[PDB]
Amino acid sequence: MKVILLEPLENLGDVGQVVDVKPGYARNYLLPRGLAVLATESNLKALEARIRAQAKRLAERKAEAERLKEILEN
RNA sequence: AAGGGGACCAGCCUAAACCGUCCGGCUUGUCCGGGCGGGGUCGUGGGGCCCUCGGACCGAAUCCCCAGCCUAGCCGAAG
Ligand SMILES: [Mg+2]
Ligand SMILES: [Mg+2]
Ligand SMILES: [Mg+2]
Ligand SMILES: [Mg+2]
Ligand SMILES: [Mg+2]
Ligand SMILES: [Mg+2]
Ligand SMILES: [Mg+2]
Ligand SMILES: [Mg+2]
Ligand SMILES: [Mg+2]
Ligand SMILES: [Mg+2]
Ligand SMILES: [Mg+2]
Repeated sequence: MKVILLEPLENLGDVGQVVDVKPGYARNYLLPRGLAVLATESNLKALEARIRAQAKRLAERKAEAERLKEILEN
């Protein structure tokens, strides 16, 4: 069963990552303890949009600076 | 059971894509979800979206009126 981790988890996987666990594990431990969520299409979308939105504001800072290399350094 | 002969005869509405709107969530949006509206409905496959061209008739199973019908009656020949 595919779930998306909400946290780093000892020898399972890393936050945001999509892993495969026994339905029991997911339903009766992972999900109830907030540690993960079903890899539904609908919240697979969302994880993708977060990966997307983080990657925007990061490469957008690696540009706000690189541009400030141009004001100084000259 | 098909098929043949008959009775009757009638076909429609959606879900999804996509577009819009309100509402809610927290893991802030190019987000996810729920309501509503638009769109769409099919087997020669149909639809959506994007180009090109083209730009009145049909019509209810709903509603309204009416004929007709029912719920009392009445006239009715000649010892
Ligand atoms: Mg048979
Ligand atoms: Mg027959
Ligand atoms: Mg027949
Ligand atoms: Mg008959
Ligand atoms: Mg939705
Ligand atoms: Mg929406
Ligand atoms: Mg909606
Ligand atoms: Mg087609
Ligand atoms: Mg109808
Ligand atoms: Mg009499
Ligand atoms: Mg008499």
